[PDB]
Parts: sequence; C-alpha cells; structure tokens
Amino acid sequence: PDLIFCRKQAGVAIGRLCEKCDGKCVICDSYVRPCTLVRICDECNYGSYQGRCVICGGPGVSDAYYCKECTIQEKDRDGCPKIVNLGSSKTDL
Amino acid sequence: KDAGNFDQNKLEEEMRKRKERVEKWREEQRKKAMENIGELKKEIEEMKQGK
Amino acid sequence: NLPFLKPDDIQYFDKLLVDVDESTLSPEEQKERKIMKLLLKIKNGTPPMRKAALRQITDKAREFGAGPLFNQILPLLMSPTLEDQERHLLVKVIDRILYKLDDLVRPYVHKILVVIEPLLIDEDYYARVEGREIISNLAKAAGLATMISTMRPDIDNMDEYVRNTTARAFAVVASALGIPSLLPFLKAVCKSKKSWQARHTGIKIVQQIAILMGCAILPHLRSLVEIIEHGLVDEQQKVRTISALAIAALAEAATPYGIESFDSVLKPLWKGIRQHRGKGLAAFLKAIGYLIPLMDAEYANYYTREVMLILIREFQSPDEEMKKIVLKVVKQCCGTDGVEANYIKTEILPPFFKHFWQHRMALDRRNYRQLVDTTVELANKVGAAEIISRIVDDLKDEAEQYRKMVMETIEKIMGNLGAADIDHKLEEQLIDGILYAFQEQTTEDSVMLNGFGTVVNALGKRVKPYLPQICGTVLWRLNNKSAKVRQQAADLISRTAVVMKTCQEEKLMGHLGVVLYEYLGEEYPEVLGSILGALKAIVNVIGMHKMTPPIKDLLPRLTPILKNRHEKVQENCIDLVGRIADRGAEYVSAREWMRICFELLELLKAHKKAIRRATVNTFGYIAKAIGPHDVLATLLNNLKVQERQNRVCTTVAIAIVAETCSPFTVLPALMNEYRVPELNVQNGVLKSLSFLFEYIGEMGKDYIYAVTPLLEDALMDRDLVHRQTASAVVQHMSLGVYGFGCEDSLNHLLNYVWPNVFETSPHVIQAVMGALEGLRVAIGPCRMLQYCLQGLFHPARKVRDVYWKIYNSIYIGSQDALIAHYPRIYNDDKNTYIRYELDYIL
Amino acid sequence: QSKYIGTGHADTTKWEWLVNQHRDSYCSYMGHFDLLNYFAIAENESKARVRFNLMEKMLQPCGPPA
Ligand SMILES: [Zn+2]
Ligand SMILES: [Zn+2]
Repeated sequence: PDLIFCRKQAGVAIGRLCEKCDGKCVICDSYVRPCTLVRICDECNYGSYQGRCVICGGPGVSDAYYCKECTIQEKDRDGCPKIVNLGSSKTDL
Repeated sequence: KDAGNFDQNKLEEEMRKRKERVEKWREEQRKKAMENIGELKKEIEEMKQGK
Repeated sequence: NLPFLKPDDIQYFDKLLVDVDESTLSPEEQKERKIMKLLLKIKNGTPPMRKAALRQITDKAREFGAGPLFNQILPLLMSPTLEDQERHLLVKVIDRILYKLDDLVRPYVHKILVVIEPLLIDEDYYARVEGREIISNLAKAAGLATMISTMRPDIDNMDEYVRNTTARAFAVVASALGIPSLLPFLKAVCKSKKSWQARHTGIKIVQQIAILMGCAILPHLRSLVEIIEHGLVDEQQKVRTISALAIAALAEAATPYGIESFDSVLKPLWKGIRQHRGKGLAAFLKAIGYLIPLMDAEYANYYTREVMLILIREFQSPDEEMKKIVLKVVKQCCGTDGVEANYIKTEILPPFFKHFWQHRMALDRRNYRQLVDTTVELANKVGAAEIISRIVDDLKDEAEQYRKMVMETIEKIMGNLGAADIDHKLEEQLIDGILYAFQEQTTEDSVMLNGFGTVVNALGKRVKPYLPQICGTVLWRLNNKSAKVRQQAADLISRTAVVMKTCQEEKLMGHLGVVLYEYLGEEYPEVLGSILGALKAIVNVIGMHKMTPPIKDLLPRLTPILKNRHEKVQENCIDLVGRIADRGAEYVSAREWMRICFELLELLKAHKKAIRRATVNTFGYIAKAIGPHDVLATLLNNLKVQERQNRVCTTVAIAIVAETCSPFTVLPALMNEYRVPELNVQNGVLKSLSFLFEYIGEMGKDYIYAVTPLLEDALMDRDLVHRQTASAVVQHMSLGVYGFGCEDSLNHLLNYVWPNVFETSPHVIQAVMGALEGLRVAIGPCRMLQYCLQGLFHPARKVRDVYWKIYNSIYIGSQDALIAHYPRIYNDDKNTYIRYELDYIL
Repeated sequence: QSKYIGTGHADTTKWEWLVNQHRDSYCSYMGHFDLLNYFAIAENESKARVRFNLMEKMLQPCGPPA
C-alpha cells in the first residue's frame, strides 16, 4: 500500500478533495491541524481534470491542504501532490 | 396567556390592513401613469422599425 | 501485455488482431500505419507504454513520410470518438510531429486548417484551447508565408460560419507567428475594395486576434488601429459595425490604461454617437462603453456628454441588442471616475429611474440580471439612500416576477453600501416592502429569504424598535405549517436571530421557544435541520433558564434527534448539544451526558468533515462539564469494546480530553493503564498516546520528561506491533515540541528509537522511517547525521541499504543545514578531500 | 534530473561522496552571506573574484580523475 504521486512542477493551481477525502492531507493523510493549502501541476487541472479531489480522484468539495506535521517537515515543497501511480494513472476505471 | 395572544392577533390584523392600503395606493399610481408615459408611449418598435 | 481491445478502434486494429504484415508484403513504409496501432497503444495501454510510443515517434517522424503520416494522424482525431484525454493525446502527438516535421507540414496545411478550424470553434473551452494550440503548432511548423497563402484564398467561403472560422484561424496563426509578422500582409490584402467579404473578414480577424492574445495588444495597439481606422468612416454599414466591434475588442483587451492609440479614433467614436442609425449607433455606443473607462479624466466628461445625446434619448430599446449595450455602457460610465455622482444624479438618475427603474422587465432573465448589476454598480456612486428611498415600490408590488428582481437589487445595494444611507422614512418604507414581499411569497423566491437577513443586519440597533413587526412576520410564517414556508421561515429566523433575540428584551424568548420545540418531529429533514439551527441560535442568544424550552426537557428531547442519520440534521444537532453546555452547561444528569458522549463517539469519523468538526467542538465542552476522571475512565473502558473498525476514534476522544482539559487530566490516568500486562491493552494505550501527542500541539513541552519512560519501556524489544506505536508517538511529539526546549527527552527517546532501524518488516520500517524523518527536522542534522555517519560505508551490503536511505532522508531535508555538520575528511595522496576553504582565521 | 541528485546510495564511492559534498558546500558559499563575506576577508579578494573562483572550482573539485 505505497501510494505514488505526480511530483511535477507545482503550478498556480489550488488543491481539492472529495466529500469523504477532504479532511486528511494529500501526503500526510491526517486530519490533525491543516497548515497550508495543497497545489497541483499543469497536467492536474486540464479539461476533465478541472476540480478533482487529490485523494479520492473524483469530485472536489473543498481545497486540498497539508498536515501541520507534513508542512513543518517541508514535505509540501515537493512536486504535484496528486495521488497518482501505475494503478491510479490516467487510464484508470 | 389569554390576553397577550389576542393583542398579537390584533397587531397582525392591523399590519395586514396597512399592507392592503399600500397595495391600493400603488394600483392608483399605476392607473394615473397609464394616463400618459413614459419615454415615448410604446418606445419598442420606434428604435427597431425593421433592421 | 497491453489491455483488451475495443470495437471503436477498428480503423487500424488489424495489427494485433489480424495478419497485417507490413514488412512481409505491403507498400513502402507501411509500418507507419502500424504506428497508428502504436497510437492505440498510446491511447489503449499503460502510461509508460503509451509515452514510449510518442518518444519513439519523435525520433521517427522524419523517416515516416509527411503525406501518409498526416493522412493517418488527422482523421484519427477528426472522428467524433476523440475523447477529452484522447483529444489531449492527439494534440500532443500532432505537436510532436510538427516539431519533428517542420517543413513537411507545409503541404498538409490545407488539412489541419480544415480540421483544426471547427475544433477551435467548439463549445467547450478545452476544445477551443486545443484547436488554438494545434493551429499555433501548425503555424510554427511552416513559415508565415505558408499560413498566409493558406488563409488568404480561404476567404471565398460565402458562409458566415466558414468566414468566421477562417478569420479565427488567421487570428490564431498571427497570435503565435508574430503579430507584426502578419500585420503588413493582412493590411495589404484587406485594405483593398474587392467586396464586403474581405472588408468584414479583416475586422473579424483583428477582433479574433485581439481576443485570443489578451493583454498582449499593448505594443500592437496603435499598429492595429492604423489599419482598423479605415472602417470608422466606412461607406458600408457592415464594415463600420465590424470596425466598431474590433475597436471595442481592442479597447477591452488593452484596458484600462494606454488610451493613446484610442485617440486615433477617439474623435469619430465621440462624434458618431448621435450620427449613425440603427446598427451603426449601436456599434458606436458599444465601442464608447469600452473606451470611456480607459479614457482620461478631462475628455471623459466631454465624451459622456456627446454620447448622452443618443444614449439617454434611446434608453428605451426596441430590441435586446440595444438595451443590453446601453446597460453595459451605463455601467462602464458609472465605473469611470470622470462623471461624478452629481452629474449622475442630475442627468443619469432621473432617466435611469424613468426608462429603466420599473417593473417592465419582470420576465427578461438577461435584462433582469443586467439592470440589477447596473443598479448595484451605480448605487455605490449615487448613494444608497438615493435608491433605498426609490425602490421601495417594486418589491411591495403584487407582481412577484419583478418583485424578485427588485428584492435582489435591494439586497445587493444593502450588501454593497451597508446601512449608513438609511433614512427613517426610507427605513420604514424598506421594512414595509420587505414584509409585504415575504408575506406575498406566492412562489419559491429565495431572493427575499437572502435579503431579509441582510436587511436585519443593516438594522443593527434599530431592529429593537422594529421588533414586533418582524416578530409577527416570523410568527405568521412559522405557524403557516407549510413545508417550504416553514423552512424559509426557520432560515430567516436563524439568519436574524442574534440581531433580534440579543436586543435585551426578555419578552419574546418564551414566545419563540414555545413554537421552536413544538414542531420537533418534522418528517422533512431540511425543516428539522432548520428548526435545529433556529433552536441553536436561540440558545446562543438566550440563557438558562432564560430560554423558553426547559433545559431538562430540551436535552432528552434533543437526545434521540442526534441518533438520526440525516447529514444536515445531525450536523445541526451536534452544535445544538454543544451550545446547550456553552454558558451554564450543567443542565443535565451525568448519566445523560455520558450516554450522549458514548453515542457521539461513533460519529467522530463521519464522511462529512462538518460533522467530524462539530463532534470535536461539542465533546470538549461535554467533557469540561462532566468531569475529567469520569470521562477518562469511560474512554478507557471503551477501548476494549468497539473492535478496531471504529475503535481509534475513541482514542481521539481521549485526545479531546487532552484538548479539553489540562495535560495531567489524562496523563496520570492513562499511565496506570500501562501497568496491565495485556498485549493489546498497552498496544491501545500507545496507539492513543500517538494521537494524544499528535493533537496536543505545543503543550507537550510542559510535560514531556514524565512520559519519556512510558514510551521507552514500550519501545523496548517487546513485540512487532508495540514498536510502531512508540515510534509514532516520538515522531508526533518531536514535531509538536519543535524548538521549544525539550531536546533532552528527545535524545533519550532517540537512543532507543535508533536500534529499531534494523527491521525487515516492510510495514514496520515506515513507522521508524517517519520517526527518523521527523527527528531530522526537529533535532537538526548536527546530531542525527552524527549518529548515521559511523555506518555510511559499512561492509554489510544490507547495512548500507538502510544507512544510505536514512542519509537521503536527512539530506533532502536540511540540504545546506548539514554542510556545517560533516567531519574533516582527511586528504588522500590521490586527490584533495579536505575542505580547507573553511579553516580560516579572520 | 532532479530525482535524487545530491547523494549516492548503498555502494557510493568515497570520491563520489566528497565530490557531491564540495559541489553542494560551495552553493552554500556562493549564496550565503556570512560565509561569503568571511572568505573575501581571508583571501583579501572582492565578492566577484571569490565567487568566480568558487564557480570555476565546481568543474571537478576535491581532486578529479578527469
Ligand atoms: Zn477523496
Ligand atoms: Zn500532479
């Protein structure tokens, strides 16, 4: 259960999340004390990708944040925090 | 409360009456206006007149 | 091992399905056709397997043949089966082919121009963006001369759609191949007098380029105006309208500043306002509406005075194209700083109130929006009181259609200006109109519901003298027993609850509470949520026992309401139960509060985050009112029950106690819970301490040395599951005590956490890896790297695999912070290893 | 490109470790102010001089087998 991420050039696009995956951070995966807002790359909001959850990968209901234990560790300064892997790729069910 | 409720009802009735009066006044004003407008009577086809 | 095939890709699916031997017996370079099947691999297949096809075709497009390559690539995306992601992939492939086949794309210019043209005029913005990108790529592939020779003879399309498509294609080609690169050719081909087609297409391409570029029309502003000024005094009215549209588009693109080039046609724009007829005057007004805000302050008044001769006179528009243009021009003029509020109140207020401010547009949606926006924009300049005392009739009118727009405009004006410009008679008239609109709400008009709260907020302290009016209104709207009516009444009461109930009356509290708790069993969940919100607002404004419903009765009445599965109902009930214990908070038996807490403990991890936040907001006050010891003992006893599918939430509740009470309220009580020799008792205690130190915040620095041995004894070689818990506790306490002066206990814990690095459990290394990644960022690499330096070159192949990983984890974090932390690597005879550039004495 | 550049792995040679050490220790010299105004006082050279020296030393410092 090792989830992968895009980790591309963090553009000027804000993050999102689903109705159930809105609290936890896109990387820390915790509901405790959101610190900063998450972002996405250019290939994360493009046509069909407009307003999609960064964890559930579906509808967006809020803005994707990072956990305070994940922003103090400088984890938010990485690439696109979109949860995408070989299984969770573009051509997924 | 057997007197307070009655008072409230009376107040409501008064309010309703006032509203009715206002409506009547508005209607009268509209009627008066219909006496003469108003930008140029039916100013709608004047600006159009074909195309 | 690609995925399954599909019947929609049967155009070239004979490679992996049939015996299509292009190398055995087939035409020359027939394998490129199989490359189309490879394109299917880019569409149908894996992400890396799909990108490999593009990476290979990038180095093979030059040796594939431009003709067949284009003939196979264009129809692939021209078909309606080009999905969004499929369209993006096809666009990327075409761009790569053009970047590879630069000169070869010239003969295919007639193809993409016939394909990318409709796609650029699609409905979705993504389709138009992809079409513009494809057109720009095709233009950059060949030279500007090819694009000119392609788009020039395409003007013979008599169809208006084809002409607009050709104009947009030329504009897109010029927006990427250089505006001045195609400016002279276009100006030389369009400045003639062949027919109206070319004269219209010139202005069309100009407007399309100005719209596609955007803010990039600053340098080419005058360069384009010099060629566009030939239509300002054009003979044909169509050419004049096209020139006016192009000028308006350029002014909107180059706005707001930079009106120097606008002076080149500013004189005709200000003169022909009352000179043209019909479409000409309409286009002139549309251009002036954009040129006015960009104009200066001196000539702006003259331009407005010259345009008012044909604007205010023709305010009543026979059609919509004139009315919308006049409304937009009036809005733009009101936005400009030239015409002050005095001129607007003198020559703009009476005409706008006579020809526009009326109920004659009770059904035009576009007009109802445009007039409302213009009024909201002009109210800030002409004063809210100037319109608050002049729009108290459209809302009170019997016509609900125009009444909705009137109430919307009134709410917008109240939200923009506020409540300063509110006269006594004006305030009374507004209150009467709002009451008449709310009472005469024959339809589902949410505008009045949204404006009632704004009006109540604008009332402020004046709502106290106007108390009984709104009170009777809410009573008549609540006792109506209508579902939607009761919902709207509850919403309006909750919006204006703090303004009315908090007026220091102590008389309407009972009358409100008697009707609040009456309809407690509403079958409609929305009405139940609205009633719960109204009761919460009343309990926030009222006190104990100032509230009409008794606490000892509302508590047991609201208890089963929290058990409901409704989202909004439960979300409101949680806040209601929390605020019930807000001010006085006793108002209950301890058993009832304990049962409520045990019931709410299962909702602390709901899907909706609002319920999860409300549960934590209420449980804090619940535990503060009940007691530390009782709640702690209840949570501890609840640890064994509720097996690990929702058990962890109970631990979070314990953390809530740590967030609700002092640290010594759960520390000494939870410490005795570790003396039990049970495995999954100490395990649960550690799992709870994890979330405790992860949510306690900066309070761990006050008491961290007393919890060090409790974590050290659990970090020992006890089991394989009692190790992740201690490491998680350490990592969530280090980040919480970051730089607060508790590094001693951190070192004590790290002494034990380090030897646990050697663990082959794939699910147990992350619990120590995260601990190390937290300790690097909360301790400084000067000591973590000091530990991790001894084995950086250890002989064991499976010992460096962890040391180098920990070093990488401590390197990306504090990259330059560890530079002044390394030892002095002595100099060998084969190189210069010592960093002598840092051993100076200055 | 930027996957993990800055550190080797399980069988990283000592020379290839010291090379990255110096290559990432000069960037804290050309960028940091106290450790750049302190070296221009010892060598008695201007900021541009010392910075160009450190930049040219990034070709293959520490003793290159080139
Ligand atoms: Zn989600
Ligand atoms: Zn991404």
